[PDB]
Amino acid sequence: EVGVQKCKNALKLPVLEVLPGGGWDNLRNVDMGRVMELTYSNCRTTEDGQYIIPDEIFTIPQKQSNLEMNSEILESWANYQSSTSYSINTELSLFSKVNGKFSTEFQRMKTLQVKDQAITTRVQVRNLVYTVKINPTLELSSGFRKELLDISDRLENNQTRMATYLAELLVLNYGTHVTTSVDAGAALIQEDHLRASFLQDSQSSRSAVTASAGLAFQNTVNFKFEENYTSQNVLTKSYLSNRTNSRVQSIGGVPFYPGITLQAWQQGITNHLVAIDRSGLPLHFFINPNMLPDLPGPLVKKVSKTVETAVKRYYTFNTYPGCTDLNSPNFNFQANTDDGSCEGKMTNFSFGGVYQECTQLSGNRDVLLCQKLEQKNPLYSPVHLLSQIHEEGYNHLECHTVCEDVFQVAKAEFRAFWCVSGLLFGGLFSSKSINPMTNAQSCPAGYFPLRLFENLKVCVSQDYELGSRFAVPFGGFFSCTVGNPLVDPSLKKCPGGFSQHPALISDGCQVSYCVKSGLFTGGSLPPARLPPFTRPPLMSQAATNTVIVTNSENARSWIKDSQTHQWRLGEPIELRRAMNVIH
Amino acid sequence: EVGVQKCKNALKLPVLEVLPGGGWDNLRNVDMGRVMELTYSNCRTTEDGQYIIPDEIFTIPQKQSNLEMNSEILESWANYQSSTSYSINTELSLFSKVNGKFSTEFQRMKTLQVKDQAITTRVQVRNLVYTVKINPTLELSSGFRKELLDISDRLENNQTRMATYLAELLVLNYGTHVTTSVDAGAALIQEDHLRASFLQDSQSSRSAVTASAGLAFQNTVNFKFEENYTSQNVLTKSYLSNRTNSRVQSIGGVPFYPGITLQAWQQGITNHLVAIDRSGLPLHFFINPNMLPDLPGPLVKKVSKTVETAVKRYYTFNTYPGCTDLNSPNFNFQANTDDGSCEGKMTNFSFGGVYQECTQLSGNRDVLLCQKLEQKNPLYSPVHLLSQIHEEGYNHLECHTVCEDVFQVAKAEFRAFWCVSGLLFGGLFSSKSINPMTNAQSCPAGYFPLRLFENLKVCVSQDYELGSRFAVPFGGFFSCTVGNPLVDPSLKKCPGGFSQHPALISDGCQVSYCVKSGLFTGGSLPPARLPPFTRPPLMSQAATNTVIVTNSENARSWIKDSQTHQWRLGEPIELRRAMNVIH
Amino acid sequence: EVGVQKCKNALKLPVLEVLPGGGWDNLRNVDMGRVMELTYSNCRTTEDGQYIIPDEIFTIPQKQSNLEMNSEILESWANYQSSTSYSINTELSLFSKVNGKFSTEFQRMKTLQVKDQAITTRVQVRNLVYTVKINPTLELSSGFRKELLDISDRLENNQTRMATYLAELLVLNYGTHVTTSVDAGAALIQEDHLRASFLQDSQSSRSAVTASAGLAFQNTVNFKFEENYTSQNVLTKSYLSNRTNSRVQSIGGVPFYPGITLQAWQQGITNHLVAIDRSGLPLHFFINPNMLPDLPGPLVKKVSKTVETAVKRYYTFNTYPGCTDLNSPNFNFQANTDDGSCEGKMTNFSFGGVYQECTQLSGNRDVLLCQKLEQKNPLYSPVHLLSQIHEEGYNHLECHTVCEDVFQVAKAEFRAFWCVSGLLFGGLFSSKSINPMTNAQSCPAGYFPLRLFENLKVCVSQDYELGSRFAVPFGGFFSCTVGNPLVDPSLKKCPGGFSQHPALISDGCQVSYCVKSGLFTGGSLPPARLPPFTRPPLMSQAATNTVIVTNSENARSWIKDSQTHQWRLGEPIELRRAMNVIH
Ligand SMILES: *[C@@H]1O[C@H](CO)[C@@H](O[C@@H]2O[C@H](CO)[C@@H](O)[C@H](O)[C@H]2NC(C)=O)[C@H](O)[C@H]1NC(C)=O
Ligand SMILES: *[C@@H]1O[C@H](CO)[C@@H](O[C@@H]2O[C@H](CO)[C@@H](O)[C@H](O)[C@H]2NC(C)=O)[C@H](O)[C@H]1NC(C)=O
Ligand SMILES: *[C@@H]1O[C@H](CO)[C@@H](O[C@@H]2O[C@H](CO)[C@@H](O)[C@H](O)[C@H]2NC(C)=O)[C@H](O)[C@H]1NC(C)=O
Ligand SMILES: *[C@@H]1O[C@H](CO)[C@@H](O[C@@H]2O[C@H](CO)[C@@H](O)[C@H](O)[C@H]2NC(C)=O)[C@H](O)[C@H]1NC(C)=O
Ligand SMILES: *[C@@H]1O[C@H](CO)[C@@H](O[C@@H]2O[C@H](CO)[C@@H](O)[C@H](O)[C@H]2NC(C)=O)[C@H](O)[C@H]1NC(C)=O
Ligand SMILES: *[C@@H]1O[C@H](CO)[C@@H](O[C@@H]2O[C@H](CO)[C@@H](O)[C@H](O)[C@H]2NC(C)=O)[C@H](O)[C@H]1NC(C)=O
Repeated sequence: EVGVQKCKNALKLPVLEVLPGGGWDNLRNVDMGRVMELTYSNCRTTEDGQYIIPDEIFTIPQKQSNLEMNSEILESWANYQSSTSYSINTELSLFSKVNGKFSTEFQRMKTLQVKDQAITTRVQVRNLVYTVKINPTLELSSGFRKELLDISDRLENNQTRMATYLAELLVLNYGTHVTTSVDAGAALIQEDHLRASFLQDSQSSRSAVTASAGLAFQNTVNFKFEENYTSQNVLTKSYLSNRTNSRVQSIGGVPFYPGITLQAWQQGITNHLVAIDRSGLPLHFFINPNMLPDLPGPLVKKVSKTVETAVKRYYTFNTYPGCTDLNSPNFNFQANTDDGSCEGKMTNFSFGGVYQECTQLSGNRDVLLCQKLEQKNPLYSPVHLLSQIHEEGYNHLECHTVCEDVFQVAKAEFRAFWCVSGLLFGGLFSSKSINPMTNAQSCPAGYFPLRLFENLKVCVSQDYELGSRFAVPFGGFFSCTVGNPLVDPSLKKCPGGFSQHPALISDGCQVSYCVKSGLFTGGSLPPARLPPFTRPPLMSQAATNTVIVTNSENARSWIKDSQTHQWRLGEPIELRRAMNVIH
Repeated sequence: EVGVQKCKNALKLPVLEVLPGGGWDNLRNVDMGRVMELTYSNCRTTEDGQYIIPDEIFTIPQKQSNLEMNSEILESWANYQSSTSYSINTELSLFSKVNGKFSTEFQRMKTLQVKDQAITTRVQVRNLVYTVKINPTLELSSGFRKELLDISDRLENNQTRMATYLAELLVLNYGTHVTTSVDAGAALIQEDHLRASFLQDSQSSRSAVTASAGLAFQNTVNFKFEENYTSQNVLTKSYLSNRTNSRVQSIGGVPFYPGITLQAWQQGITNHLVAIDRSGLPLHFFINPNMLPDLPGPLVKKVSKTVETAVKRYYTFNTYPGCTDLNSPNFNFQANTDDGSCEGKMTNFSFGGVYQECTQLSGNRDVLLCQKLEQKNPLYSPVHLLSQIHEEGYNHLECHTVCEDVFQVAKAEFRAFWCVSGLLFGGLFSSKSINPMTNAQSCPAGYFPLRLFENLKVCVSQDYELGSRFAVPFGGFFSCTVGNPLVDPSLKKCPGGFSQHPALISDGCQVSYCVKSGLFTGGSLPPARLPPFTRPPLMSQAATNTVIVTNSENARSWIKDSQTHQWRLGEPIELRRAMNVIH
Repeated sequence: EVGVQKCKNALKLPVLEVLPGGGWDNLRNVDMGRVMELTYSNCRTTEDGQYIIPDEIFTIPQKQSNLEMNSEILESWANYQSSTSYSINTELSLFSKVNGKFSTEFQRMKTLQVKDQAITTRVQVRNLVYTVKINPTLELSSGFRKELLDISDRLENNQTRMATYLAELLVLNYGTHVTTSVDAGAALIQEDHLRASFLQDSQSSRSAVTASAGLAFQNTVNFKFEENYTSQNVLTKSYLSNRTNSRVQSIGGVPFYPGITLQAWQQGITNHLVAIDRSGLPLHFFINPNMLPDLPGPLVKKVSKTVETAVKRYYTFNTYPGCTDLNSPNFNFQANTDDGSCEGKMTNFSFGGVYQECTQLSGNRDVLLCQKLEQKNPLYSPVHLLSQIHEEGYNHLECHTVCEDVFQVAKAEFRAFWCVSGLLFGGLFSSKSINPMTNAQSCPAGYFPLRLFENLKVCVSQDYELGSRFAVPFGGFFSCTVGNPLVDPSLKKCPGGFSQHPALISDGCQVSYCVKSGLFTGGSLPPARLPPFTRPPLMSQAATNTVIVTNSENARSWIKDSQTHQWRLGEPIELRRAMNVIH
């Protein structure tokens, strides 16, 4: 009787199913959450008189219908068009070469080009109908507003590392962007994968290749699967023979089956409309004093700085520099960002060994952390590489039968070294990784592991006749703070010929290691690594109540009242009586 | 008149049958339980106006329809795609090489490749319709909330080994994950199994193999079973002759029969939608102070640590290291995880014998446990391998005719040894296993059993002329704490050439034994070993009442009131009056 | 107006006919009883809107449809797949090699392979629809709860041997398992039995055998019985000639007749759904203090130990060790469990004779049991083999015409011996068996019987010229406590070349005897031996009232009130006043 169903009973019209305002992940092109609030109170319609739209939504009739007769050749996977999220992946940002490179449509296309030495062609029937946009005066959703107040409460009780944790659960549930405009329509695409040596002789008749690819697309749709085709004349005999893959997907409308008139596909697009393009803005753009009137001024500029840090950390991880030229050697298959590390010679290095010590600062009673946090050399110059503090909580139970239990914490800082007539290297495996020497979390035969950063193992053998089959050279560790001195004989990268691999993200700082195997390189493409990148804190910090919030340079002060009402602006006679009881 | 039927009478629409929130087992890809609460109070619909969804559920219209013209070749069973649970099996975890390897679809495919020396190809018509997700603000179910309170009660009455037992009945009923997003659709798959020598000559024309496999798939669906096929031209005469198996399964929609137009299959998918992909999060992720507001803070971080231990124990069991290379010798067929134990030479070892002693600490009256817990040598250096305590309860009946009965317990610790001109080895069989020398729970001819770990038998014969037909060599025992010293002449694995086998899980610690038979290896694939891995306790521990719960480092205290009301936060004037009567 | 018919009048929908919660016998794959309570109060439906389900039941839509084009060859009957109860027969148990080996489908398949030297192939169209499961919070049925209280009453009046008898009537009525999940669907199977020498020459073209077997299956279903087949080309001329049997069974849906389109069979599966797979848990798993809140704690752990003993006794009986290799001699046809007793030489033994004595302890008046309980030698070293006490009740009638009758009992312990120039052996026959020398309960010509264990006869003749046609050698008696000393010249088995046979189960202990005939071996397969394995007791034990039940180690006590109300927990001030009047 309220909301949609009140409008839907009076009008008896469908609701438009393609709406802006939701969140958007831009590494994996998926949408998530609902940032903006959508209400159906005025019973608005599209001025066709055909759909029902919310109140803060205006549509623009496009009624456009493209129809292409030539496929387009896109040879490299580095410059990637998306066909559904092209306007939002190509924004001007620092990470424009990482957007969209963890999606379903991209990971298939990179696989089919590398494993077959192939080039791809697509041809398309696109058919845009509306453009749906949001008004500039707009209200946040009920569930998204409550999660911004919780980050503000943790920042005003001096609880960092809990506000940081709640900011990374905001990226996980709402993405990195907000879509401000969509495009309702229905596409129909065919992608083929031709052998790359079929293009190189037909450099003059490249226009004859793509003319037959768009010719075969309209035989596939118009003719039923039995061969009544009109394309097999001259070069639709090697086009069929140099191709390595073919698929046809429809995105809106009715489902596609071979042999359906393009007349009949285009008459089922009504009431089956999806978003075939979209654009938007980053997520921290919508955190400003205009959208949040209840909080003070400089407090929402501190929440918006926390969310901006969590989004940029999510792009800093899931970024793999390496070599990208396919015909060159040292080709890294997991790399999504070029480095210039191609055509670079190598030089062998000898590492003496790794060792690890612990400190055991506070928790001397009832918990002994400083036995597994220590690792000594099985057999140069060591480097420190990390200063990491490990905290653990335990439980007493004082009984008196009534009892009580108290929770302490136990700190133990550890230090992990490596030496710059030497131990061999057999790979690494962690609690989120495997060793690709064995395709399993095990060192090979003869090798023995030893812990280095409290979560991963270091496959090492001291021999020179039996473990020489799995021995791969080593290039050096570095971190987010200290680069290795092996490059520039500093910078944070591998030397030439080597490739880096992530290992052991530890509280907003990952360390890396350089190898030269060729076996760590290949395999399947890695998935995206989702936030939170930190385990939850133990609530060890005490809450410090803040009552008055001020800034010095325009003489504005916000006084929180009793009862936790709200933040009102401080009149200059009440803050005069509130600072004496404070100071 | 409430719930679904109120919405279903007014709207007269079906309910969407593919919903998130339920549990999920990730070794065997099955779903179980319902972790999240789903309510039908606002009578929401999918904005098509076609289905009825719960209140805390938002759908995303995809309306996508893939159609592939080439089969894909996947040669090895080690890297396994699932086609229905691929997004959730490939999560970043320690046990990513064990997920999905106890399911129906996997165990068939490993069988058909090993027993035939075959490779598999699949081709598919996939047709995704919606994406159904859960809101981040969400309530636990009524039945799952009550089983988390019962683990908290056992932890606050100092009843360990009962809270551990109730945590393993939570994994049995709700799985190891919670699905947070599903994909409603309907697939149609054909899998074939070609002979592996048919690929190796057609290395150049591998693209001609897969083009005919996708050609035969569309003759099978479009043509009725009588041969009107258009594929038998050149190489659809050995493709039919090198194949070893073939099946066609449909997953959603109407049932498949040979000869049905793809037009007609795709028009029955409405109202018959199933989950063709899903993703989720682990089960202990959803146990936090946000979801459980009634319990104290550090108490739900102790329940969530108990459930995390029970899940990781379920992956530690059902893990079989061994050799995996098929053409190599020493191939272990039961192994699902590689070891590097391939291409390793063997060395014979002589074991003197096993013997077992008992202690009989407490139950000296009315129960004699220390006669069957003892086993002496029928005929080096012994090792201890285990220190296990065996508890049994009995019953007095004091009569006075009125009577009364009291229940005691009887402890008897046992020790089981083995010696590092020697007894022969004929296999083992237990209360959950058989001896594969006989395919039965019996020692062979000439062999006599003797107990070793209070539940299994050790087939042994002292002769050298008659029991030499069933004698297999022996490689050594080890446990979850002590590895054998026979490897590295320590580590917890077999020496080279040998294979390990589980025997006698005893209270969260299994022991293993290394053999070299070739007969223990083969057979059928083992099923998953389900929790609980411990028999129920005898309630021997006394309940210790806890009233006040505190942590030291933010000065928060929770005071349980009378009547067992609930846990309220302790004001600093009531805990001042509650600690004096306590201490 | 209540229950099903209230929901069935409002909704006008059928009820789903495949439900969990019932019992299950696992030797004979049949279902029996109803352990869990099923109520129809909320009028729930399957979210199709198609069936009506109970309240504590959730279904999972599968909508899957397999279709196989190759038969599968299963050569041996030892590893047996069931096609309807495969998930529940393959549980991890001690008796996994006995599950399902007394069913209708197994006993036919073992018969057709032994009597014809044949191998079996099956091909199948499987079509799974739903998966129906039970919630973890669940209530026992009304009739099953009342039979668990009756076992508890006999255990608390010190009436053993009546609680043991009532526990074996619980296995008879409710089976050994409870099904927790079923699979609604409809299969369609063809089984053939080919001659075993037809496989051995087609080792390379085994893939051509199974391709024609799945080809003949789809000619049988699609074509009417007149020969319009498309299979008779090359090897569908000896496949028809090497086969020894053929049947086609349907399990759900409409009945099968030759010539029906697979289109038409798959459209009758709606409203005709049966269980095509199931899984479950043992019966004593569901006897715990959670399911039975009224009884005390350690009392339901004593009922659950009694039922576990009665189930394991039912698997200990119906287990026949013997030789299993078919081409080897000494092949035992009744044996369902291997022994290693194949390829073993024999040695003749001479037994002097059997004799039997009685004691007549108590019933000296009015009943003379010690004349038929005695048997003396008709003509070494004797062994005792059994100490069994025989009790009989009689009736006085004291008259005074008014009268009264009193019932006593008469005990008479008997002892049965056999001697380790000798009596010949002609077989045995009992009150539940026959002599297979005559296929009747009679000794052969010249032989005379003599009683040994108060119920069976021992066919014996002292001659050496006339009873030499029916004389078979003898291998020795043993029991559940004492093995024979003839093996290991101890163990409880036959010597080599001999086979054991059951005789005279007497109060939870059977004795066995070893022969070497070849005529006792063959015949028909024995049926399952159902509980109770003990005649009912004579109520000779006096009832001892128990009022207070306690355990020592958590200081909990349960005080039964007056009137036989119930068992309430004892407060520490009432048991203080209840133990003084007790002790
Ligand atoms: C507010 O929080 C910050 C962040 O932890 C505190 O700063 C640290 O406090 C510890 C405790 O003495 C010091 O050892 C560190 O050196 C401090 N670090 C920095 C960068 O200042 C701060 O003390 C807290 N303030 C209050 C009043 O609790
Ligand atoms: C892949 O493409 C090449 C073209 O670069 C094909 O090679 C030509 O095939 C035609 C077919 O008759 C010949 O007449 C030409 O002589 C070939 N060479 C050149 C340089 O044009 C090749 O055949 C294609 N692959 C397949 C499998 O057909
Ligand atoms: C709480 O439970 C723990 C777990 O059993 C008890 O700890 C053990 O108690 C026994 C009894 O004296 C000792 O023999 C063990 O050495 C203890 N083990 C450990 C690791 O502490 C503990 O005593 C219980 N506390 C109370 C008050 O009952
Ligand atoms: C399995 O595949 C092999 C190909 O590796 C087939 O062998 C070829 O069969 C064709 C059939 O006429 C012959 O012309 C070739 O000479 C064979 N050899 C090669 C190297 O191509 C084999 O026939 C297939 N199996 C069956 C049963 O047909
Ligand atoms: C409770 O029942 C048991 C089981 O029969 C009784 O135990 C036997 O009692 C007879 C009668 O004196 C003795 O001859 C046996 O030696 C007893 N056997 C055992 C194993 O104890 C027991 O006496 C009964 N108790 C009462 C109070 O009636
Ligand atoms: C049972 O199978 C055997 C195959 O092992 C058949 O023997 C063959 O029959 C064909 C029929 O013409 C002959 O051409 C072959 O020479 C036979 N022998 C071999 C070794 O292949 C046998 O005929 C089958 N039984 C029946 C009754 O047909």
